[PDB]
Amino acid sequence: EVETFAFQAEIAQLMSLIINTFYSNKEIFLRELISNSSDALDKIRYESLTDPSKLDSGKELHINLIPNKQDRTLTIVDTGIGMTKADLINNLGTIAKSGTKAFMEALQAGADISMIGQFGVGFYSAYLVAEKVTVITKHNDDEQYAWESSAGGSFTVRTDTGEPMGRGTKVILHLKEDQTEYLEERRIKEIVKKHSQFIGYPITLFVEKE
Ligand SMILES: NC(=O)c1ccc(O)cc1O
Ligand SMILES: [Cl-]
Repeated sequence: EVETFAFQAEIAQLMSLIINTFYSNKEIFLRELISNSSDALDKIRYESLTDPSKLDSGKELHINLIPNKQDRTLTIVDTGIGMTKADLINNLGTIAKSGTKAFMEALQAGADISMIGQFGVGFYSAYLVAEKVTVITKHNDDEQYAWESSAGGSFTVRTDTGEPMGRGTKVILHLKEDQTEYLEERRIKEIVKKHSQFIGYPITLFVEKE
């Protein structure tokens, strides 16, 4: 069924800082998540160079952006390497304790929240715009898992019996009520063009039934 875990104290503090700090430039969350997708896609590509069978779970390396105004969700889907259960529990495959230290040492040496990705913890920028984040992931040779957190110091992990993914990671942002601009096609397109114009994988922005 469902396992509930406490965030490490430093990660809880990172999340509080992101949620509570007054900071208007919230759109960098999308750059940060697309960058994490690109890094995951680079990892499966590198493994495939010496073991082509690594791509038996899907040959196409890409990123989909899926807005849903009914559900108030923005979903970022990649076909990258995915995460094991251990990776999910260990801060979504990050060195988040040491990265959070460096980041907060930078925020005192002048830096701003937009530089979060330089510290390896850009996933947590999702909480600039999301009240809840759900991560569905599938790594070769492991099962499909669902991570979830509304912050407040805990996350859950369960085996996902939802729609099978093949391989990769899906980040489902349940947007805050005042952050629905990130479901509008023109706003998403503007952000991708501004901050993600050189990413080396196709980024397909899905459209909705009007
Ligand atoms: N390593 C991963 O699978 C991964 C983690 C976080 C994220 O936002 C995207 C990802 O592909
Ligand atoms: Cl660490």
